Amino acid sequence: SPSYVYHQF
Amino acid sequence: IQKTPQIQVYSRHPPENGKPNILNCYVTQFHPPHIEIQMLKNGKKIPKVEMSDMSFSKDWSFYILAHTEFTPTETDTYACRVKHDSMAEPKTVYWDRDM
Amino acid sequence: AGPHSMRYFETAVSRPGLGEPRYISVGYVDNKEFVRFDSDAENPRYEPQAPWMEQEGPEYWERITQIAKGQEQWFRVNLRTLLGYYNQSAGGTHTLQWMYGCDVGSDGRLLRGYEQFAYDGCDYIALNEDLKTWTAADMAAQITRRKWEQAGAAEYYRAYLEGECVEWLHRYLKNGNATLLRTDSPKAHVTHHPRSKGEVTLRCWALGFYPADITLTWQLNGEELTQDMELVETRPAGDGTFQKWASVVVPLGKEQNYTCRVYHEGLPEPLTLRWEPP
Repeated sequence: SPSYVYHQF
Repeated sequence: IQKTPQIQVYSRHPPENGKPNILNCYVTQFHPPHIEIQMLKNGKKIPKVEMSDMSFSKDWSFYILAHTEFTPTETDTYACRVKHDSMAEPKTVYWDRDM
Repeated sequence: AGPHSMRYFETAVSRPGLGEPRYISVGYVDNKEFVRFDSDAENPRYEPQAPWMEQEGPEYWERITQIAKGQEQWFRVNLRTLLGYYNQSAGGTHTLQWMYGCDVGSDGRLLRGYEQFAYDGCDYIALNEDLKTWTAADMAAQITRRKWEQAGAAEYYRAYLEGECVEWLHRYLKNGNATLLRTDSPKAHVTHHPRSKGEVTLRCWALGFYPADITLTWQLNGEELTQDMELVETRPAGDGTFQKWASVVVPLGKEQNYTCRVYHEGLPEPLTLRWEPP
């Protein structure tokens, strides 16, 4: 299952 | 930055004149992902070219497989013409049944 | 061929003035594509790219499709952010790529994890193998790096990688192990082509093999020959199998001293073959 980066650049 | 496409033109099955087959144009190692791919028969666009969905590899370069149905013949020439920003000119690779 | 793997390749391309950025996410188990999402679809959702994935229920697809929407957000936002960090004009097309996932060993535990990012095809930021530190390619990436060290992002990713990535991989393996753990040994043959005065080209063909992991080498008098050996990239036949060839230039009349070696996990014994006339 794919997931989120969650954190921003 | 721009990466120049690498093109292989080849058949799915060992070529046999008169016997239906699949012609592949496998294009790799290019960036940006925008690309145009035409498959040619005797210098003319094959109107039914099925293009796989683009992915990219572990080096970030993109790849894609264009394919169409064809029937190898003693006289028909097949090719793949590719247009990309890395290239000033479109690149044509002819099908060589020895490669 | 090695440890089992689950990998995701996600990419977003901005198209200024032509609407939303295009977003594509592709999933691979053991290098086989099994799941795909494209934003330019009529009904953008994750679709099976493997028959053993239609064993999954309705809730699965809707859930991961939701994840896809969230990801689209993230990608658009950070596309714009990077436009910021690199001081670039807003009407250009740019690419943002994310690659991530897990290699697991025979025990079933995390062997290797991946979290990497590229902008315009060039490395941006990558989780080191310790799964604790970041490699940042340039100054623009250092910002994100300080930001992410401050936020403890590495622990979050490490937790996902050691945890559910592996569990999902195990699950998938369990569903598709009949088709994933299958081998197709290559059919090998050698062709002969005139090349120049006294010189011929010998070409070793390996056709119809699965998986794609293969080694082709030449041999002069039983000894490995790779010097000036031309290797093409393993290419898809389009039916699930692969092709590869390897060529050498050889003196005319001396072709009998050369042998081609094919190594593939489908073969019980390696293939050794030569140019067989007539």
